[PDB]
Amino acid sequence: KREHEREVIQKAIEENNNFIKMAKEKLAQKMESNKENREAHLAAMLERLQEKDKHAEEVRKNKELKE
Amino acid sequence: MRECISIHVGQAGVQIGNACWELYCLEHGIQPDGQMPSDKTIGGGDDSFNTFFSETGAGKHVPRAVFVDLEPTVIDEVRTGTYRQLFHPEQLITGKEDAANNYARGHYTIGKEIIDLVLDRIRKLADQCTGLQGFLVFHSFGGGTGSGFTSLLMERLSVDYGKKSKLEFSIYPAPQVSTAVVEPYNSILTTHTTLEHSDCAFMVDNEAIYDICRRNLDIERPTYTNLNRLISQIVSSITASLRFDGALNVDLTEFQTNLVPYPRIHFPLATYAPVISAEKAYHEQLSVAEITNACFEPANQMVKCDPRHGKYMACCLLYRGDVVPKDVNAAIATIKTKRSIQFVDWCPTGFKVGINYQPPTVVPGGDLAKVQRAVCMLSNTTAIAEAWARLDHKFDLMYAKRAFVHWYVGEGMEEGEFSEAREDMAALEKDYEEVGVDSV
Amino acid sequence: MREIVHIQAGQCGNQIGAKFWEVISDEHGIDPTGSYHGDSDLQLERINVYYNEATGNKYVPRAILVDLEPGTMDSVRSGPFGQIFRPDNFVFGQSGAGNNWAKGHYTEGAELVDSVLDVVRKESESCDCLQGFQLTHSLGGGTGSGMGTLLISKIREEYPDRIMNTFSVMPSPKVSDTVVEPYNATLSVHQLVENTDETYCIDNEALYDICFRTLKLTTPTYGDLNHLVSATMSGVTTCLRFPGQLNADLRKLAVNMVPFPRLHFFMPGFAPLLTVPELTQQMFDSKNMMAACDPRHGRYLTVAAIFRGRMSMKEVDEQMLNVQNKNSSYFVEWIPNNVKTAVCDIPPRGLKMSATFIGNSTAIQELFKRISEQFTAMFRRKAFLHWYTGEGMDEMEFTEAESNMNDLVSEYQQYQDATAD
Ligand SMILES: Nc1nc2c(ncn2[C@@H]2O[C@H](COP(=O)(O)OP(=O)(O)OP(=O)(O)O)[C@@H](O)[C@H]2O)c(=O)[nH]1
Ligand SMILES: Nc1nc2c(ncn2[C@@H]2O[C@H](COP(=O)(O)OP(=O)(O)OP(=O)(O)O)[C@@H](O)[C@H]2O)c(=O)[nH]1
Ligand SMILES: [Ca+2]
Ligand SMILES: [Mg+2]
Ligand SMILES: [Mg+2]
Repeated sequence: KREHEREVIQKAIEENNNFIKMAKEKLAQKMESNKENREAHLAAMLERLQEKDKHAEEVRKNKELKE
Repeated sequence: MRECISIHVGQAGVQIGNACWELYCLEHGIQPDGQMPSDKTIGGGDDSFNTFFSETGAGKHVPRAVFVDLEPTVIDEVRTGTYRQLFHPEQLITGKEDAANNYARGHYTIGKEIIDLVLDRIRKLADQCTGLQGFLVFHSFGGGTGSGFTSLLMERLSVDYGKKSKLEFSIYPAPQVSTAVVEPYNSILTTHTTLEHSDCAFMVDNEAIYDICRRNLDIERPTYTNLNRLISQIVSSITASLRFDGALNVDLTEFQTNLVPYPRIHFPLATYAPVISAEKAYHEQLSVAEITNACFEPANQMVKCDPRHGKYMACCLLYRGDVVPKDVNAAIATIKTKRSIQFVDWCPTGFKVGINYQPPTVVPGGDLAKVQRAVCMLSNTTAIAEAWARLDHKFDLMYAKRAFVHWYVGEGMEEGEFSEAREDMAALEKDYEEVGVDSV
Repeated sequence: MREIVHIQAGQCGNQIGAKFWEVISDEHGIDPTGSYHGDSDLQLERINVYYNEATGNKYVPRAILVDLEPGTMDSVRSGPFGQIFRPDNFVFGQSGAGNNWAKGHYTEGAELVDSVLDVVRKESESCDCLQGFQLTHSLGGGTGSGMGTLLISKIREEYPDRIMNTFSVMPSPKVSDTVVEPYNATLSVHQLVENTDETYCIDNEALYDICFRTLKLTTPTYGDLNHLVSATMSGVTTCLRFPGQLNADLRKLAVNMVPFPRLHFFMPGFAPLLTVPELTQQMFDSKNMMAACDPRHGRYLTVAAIFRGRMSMKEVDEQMLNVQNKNSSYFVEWIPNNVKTAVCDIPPRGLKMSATFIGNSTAIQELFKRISEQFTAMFRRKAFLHWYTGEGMDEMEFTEAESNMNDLVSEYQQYQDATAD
């Protein structure tokens, strides 16, 4: 009986720690995946605007090479 | 000991906080400067009101409370207003930029900037407690901060405080006072995220409260101030067991044992009576039988749904004021041979009763009559699932077209968080159906 | 404090901008010197959104004034409230664009853009917490059109997480004869669809028709048209300017109003051009739209309605419910609760009560179809194309702008035809 009582309290500690562990890890994966996605959505927007400057350079270039 | 910490999140959480704390101060004779003449033990004590107020050496009684909003203008009103001496500046936390009605911003983009600071302020309240019982979190479902920040905060509290109980007062959205088209999205995302982190959640349907104000109090066009005064009366009834003691007082935790048969089935229906104007209360005393009867009138519920069309798994009656068990039992016996009260076959049918002797208070300039006796019924019914069915339907209409979804994806969220949150809600609706089926 | 940075570009831009600042300065009770001589605490509470504070209790518009033509700059400065704008915030060239988008976007405008950015940056860095930007311009000219759209692209690169809001004046043969205007408008639309969050379509067509047909003014001046523009603009910014619940900032407005990132072109409405039922009936009337589209020819995705004046909230609520009930076919059923209502206490100048309407309606396609028809009648004949190729532009760029604008039309048609089932 004493050994059984020891096992029950250990089970309870183990499950409470597992819940804390797993909540800590799911949250950290979520905050990481989110930072990455936000960043990739911004990098893509900035790249699209980068291609607009590259097209405007090329258009001014195309003007001057005509007289 | 038995301390409780209140966390008020976002506009709705904060404004409801103001109303609750003003009312608690009147209930205990605490002045706007924190002084309480009747408290003879200066700088500490283990009295009933100490679960909610700590005490400074100078005789100040201080809410065990944190107010948090991602924007400053609602909290600035607490800072410059009537009860500003009540709170230490560090209990009132503001950012600069709000979540703009977006869960992703409340949970990630903006909320991650302020979350460590909030948990540090919470830690400072917790460290002053000799036997912390747990947390009461106040927030809207619909707001960006109320949804996203609250869900972030609940997750983090599970990490920092383990299984320490967390109770929610959650403002369920209504078209009459709502401010965003995307409230159904925010509601489903927060509900899915906090479901495992919460022990008990009291949903307050803004439409039920709006209706009660219009119908019972003859207010043409209720404002937040009207709604909040009534909400605070209901919150006060629930916490009254923690803040007062008496012979027939029954602790909230003991009601909770009866109210939560499975961890996911944790959303009690609250019904409150009497809600009556000064004009109509005059010369008309509502008896114990009258107020108990009013608890089974669906127009008096805090959530719109019909318990006559589902099943009960628990029934609790929290009386306050001039009420004795004899009258309660007589009123209960009458209702049982006259009302549509069907229990699931796996739970016993006895009502659980607590009585606090301290009668309700009202705030100066408010709409409710001062009554001698009041009751809050907390029931666990399968009918609460109707409130989910309505929100889920709204969510499905917009989500089938991905309307507004780009606002969340732009902030770093994936569509897979949406379908996942929605599936959990479908499984919840299913859980509520299964608990109402008879046993083999 | 959530600051907005105001930019006005070109003639139209600058004309409507000055009108805007006159109306709102009056409403917030500030002088042409920049002093507060009002009466209500509500006028100053959110003053920071549009005004910087310099000491001496002086309020200075957070306004940047831009043109390639040096003329209109004198016009603003000699105007009423010309005294109020920061001298440094004026940025002029001397080579007016001559209604050539390419000159505005690629050449002369691109030479001037960098010293506009200098002023934007200066205004922005002084901000407690910047919401974003509003540009007033026309799409028919060359400066407002081309350089305005270049400014957008350039600001966006440096403030990608800020809201870009435009008040865009759409061209009409009823008001201007400059034949190249369909070209300028199409090239503008191509830019606006990719790079703004919200665009108020101010249609010159509709402004004409209100002056002629409703107001009964036989030939209307730019000044008559602009009286409508300023009353609209006052209306749609009310929620930003006065303490309040709904749509109180540019991001929250965008989140309520923009279900899909490309469909961000709004028809504003005004009333009167009264009882609560009539105001409500009138603001939903085709004859009250600042865009020349019949709402009854499409469906509403989202609507914001703003009531101004002392009135019954109960009655506004019932009348708004009433209008949705009776006109339910004209609201998409798959976005629930898509009409929102704010009531502000302060009426505008001279009115006891007013109603301003902002609609995201699939009926806006009618405006884009008009521009597309006028564009196609030029382009298949390659008419006046040398004005553009003359600055280095490819024919491909014209083809792309047109078919993107066509894509936007069919997209508005797609969500019009969509059902819940
Ligand atoms: N009962 C009640 N409901 C409120 C109150 N304030 C807002 N709400 C409701 O809460 C929802 C809007 O969320 P808010 O709490 O205002 O938003 P927030 O949490 O401040 O989030 P953001 O402002 O987006 O950062 C709507 O359903 C409102 O009707 C209030 O004082 N009382
Ligand atoms: N409603 C209104 N429309 C105007 C006003 N001024 C010009 N427009 C319209 O603006 C279009 C022409 O654009 P402008 O602003 O004049 O051109 P700009 O941006 O100054 O460009 P450039 O003159 O080529 O340097 C035409 O469709 C005009 O009808 C005004 O004050 N009110
Ligand atoms: Ca004490
Ligand atoms: Mg807020
Ligand atoms: Mg000009």
